[PDB]
Amino acid sequence: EGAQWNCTACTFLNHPALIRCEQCEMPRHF
Amino acid sequence: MQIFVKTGKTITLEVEPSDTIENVKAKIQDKEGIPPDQQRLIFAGKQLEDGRTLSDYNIQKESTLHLV
Amino acid sequence: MQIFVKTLTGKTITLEVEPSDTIENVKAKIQDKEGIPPDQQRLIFAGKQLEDGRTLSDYNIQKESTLHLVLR
Ligand SMILES: [Zn+2]
Repeated sequence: EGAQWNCTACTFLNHPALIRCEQCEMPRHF
Repeated sequence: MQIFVKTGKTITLEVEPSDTIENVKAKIQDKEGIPPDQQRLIFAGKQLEDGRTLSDYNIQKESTLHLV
Repeated sequence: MQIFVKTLTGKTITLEVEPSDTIENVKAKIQDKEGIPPDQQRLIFAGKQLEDGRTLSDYNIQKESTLHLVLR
C-alpha cells in the first residue's frame, strides 16, 4: 500500500488508504 | 451515542460510547449490507481493529469514520 | 510567547500564549479575534489533532510555532 501522509493543508497525518484529508477533505495529490 | 460513517453516501449510527469495533461493523452490515469481513474502518489516520472498542480510539460524539 | 494560527484560507493569526495554556484556552483566544466558537474549530499540529484537555507544553509547542485551524 503506502505510508501515513501529511495533509499539505493542515499537516494532519492521514492514512494511506485515504485520498482526501480526514480533517479538511483536501486531496492528497495536486 | 451517534456517529457517522463516510462510505460517497453517509450513514448515521446509534451505538454505545464503548461499543467494540466488531459491534459497529455488525450494525453497518444491517444498514448497508456490507459484510464485516469486507469492510475497513479508518479514523485518526489509524485503522480500527475489530479487537478493540470505540472508547479506545477516543471516538467522541458525532465522530466521523471512513469505510474502505 | 507569540505563536501563529494559519487558517485554511492562507490567513495567519498572531496569538500570545503561555506554555502552560490548555487547548481550550487557545481556542478561546482565537474566538476573541475571529468570533469562531471553540466547538466549531479544530487545531492540528505536528500532524495531530489537539485535545481540549492537554496544554501547549504537553504537545511541546515552542515559541514562534504555528498551528493550523480547520473548521468543523
Ligand atoms: Zn488538513
